[PDB]
Amino acid sequence: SNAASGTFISDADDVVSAMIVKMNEAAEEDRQLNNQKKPALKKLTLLPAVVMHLKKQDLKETFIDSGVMSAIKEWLSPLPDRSLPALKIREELLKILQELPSVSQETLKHSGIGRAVMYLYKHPKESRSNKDMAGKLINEWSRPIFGLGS
Repeated sequence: SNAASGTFISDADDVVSAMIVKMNEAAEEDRQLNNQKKPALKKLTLLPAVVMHLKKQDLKETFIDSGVMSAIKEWLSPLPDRSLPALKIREELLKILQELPSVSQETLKHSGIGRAVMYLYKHPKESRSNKDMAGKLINEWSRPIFGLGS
């Protein structure tokens, strides 16, 4: 056993990093499941499990640095079948993306999360309610303000 004698944050960081990893593994597993034409739902079984961890706004720093934005981006990414069973999962994930504090625009750009959101936002099969939060995200993740407006 140990006690605090300086920074005690360690166990929490390992868990956040492991969560990013598990999200990635579930995203890759869905690719393999699809390769065998079996139902791919690993992101779905892991959905309530990630939400419990993703809501740890206290650990915002580790989540952003470990690249949760990249793992969420792959969860939004569907199989080559173009069906989007990820819809049920995205209902929670979109919200979590708006709970982020001051993630740099560079992170959104590098992870490609903005592109993943835009893909679904412009997707013709998608519902208005889910698109609203997708549109909000594109707005709050730096409006491009080209000009000719108020």
